[PDB]
Amino acid sequence: DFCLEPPYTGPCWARIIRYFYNAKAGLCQTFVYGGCRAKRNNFKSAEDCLRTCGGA
Amino acid sequence: IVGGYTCGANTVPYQVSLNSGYHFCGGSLINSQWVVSAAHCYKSGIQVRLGEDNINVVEGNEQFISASKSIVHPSYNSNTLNNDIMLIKLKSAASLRVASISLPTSCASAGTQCLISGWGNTKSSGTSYPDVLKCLKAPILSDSSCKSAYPGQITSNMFCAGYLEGGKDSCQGDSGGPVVCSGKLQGIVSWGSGCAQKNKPGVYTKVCNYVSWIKQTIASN
Ligand SMILES: [Ca+2]
Repeated sequence: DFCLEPPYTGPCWARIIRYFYNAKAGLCQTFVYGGCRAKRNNFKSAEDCLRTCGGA
Repeated sequence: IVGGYTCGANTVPYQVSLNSGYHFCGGSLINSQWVVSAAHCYKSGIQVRLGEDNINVVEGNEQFISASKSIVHPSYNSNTLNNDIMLIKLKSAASLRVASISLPTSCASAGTQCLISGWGNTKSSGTSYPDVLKCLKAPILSDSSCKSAYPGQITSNMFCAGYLEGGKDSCQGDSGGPVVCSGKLQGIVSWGSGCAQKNKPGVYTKVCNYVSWIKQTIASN
């Protein structure tokens, strides 16, 4: 379950704010994504995040 | 920029900030209407901010100009990160604090000292984004050592720069920024392994290999 995976910034050096489902808190949170090699627990909005992982 | 120094207000006139509600990447002004940055910095709704020092407060010298077009290199590979270069056309020309940087006539050699600038994180182990622009002098490293630091990951379009000891490097928020050597734009901040680690120098897009594509692309757009 990718929704249980921790956020992955990746090797690139951009500072792009994305969302990830934090199963411990039961909500989607923001994290800094570097710009490349995103994993699946990486969303552009909280709604997308809740729709895909909400309640995992 | 980890381990660098405050450049000084508008001392790096070709440095731009790519803003999408917040600073997410840097870039270089190569002419009044064009900016060069990294392909992984591609985003919709980009606003380019020029004449910036403290990116958090308006100080007068700024020019915010929306991007009209964003051209990512046709061969950019998001998996291998090869061809990590992108051109952004400004909606209107900038009034040249704000100046363009020259493209390179030839590739730079290992040992060459270069200036790397950006508003990225300044802490290797932690987080601290500066208000003002940070600068860092770092030498270009040999293709051999670069390839030793990143086994089977370096292509002919990338070069390493920095220090093996660690402590001085680019970091989150510096992507797309300039690596200027001898007054010419030689690199684009691209990727690394964390920040300022270590035996893990930063990896940059080798601009000298794209000069023709850049010139022809700017002219026909
Ligand atoms: Ca400002």
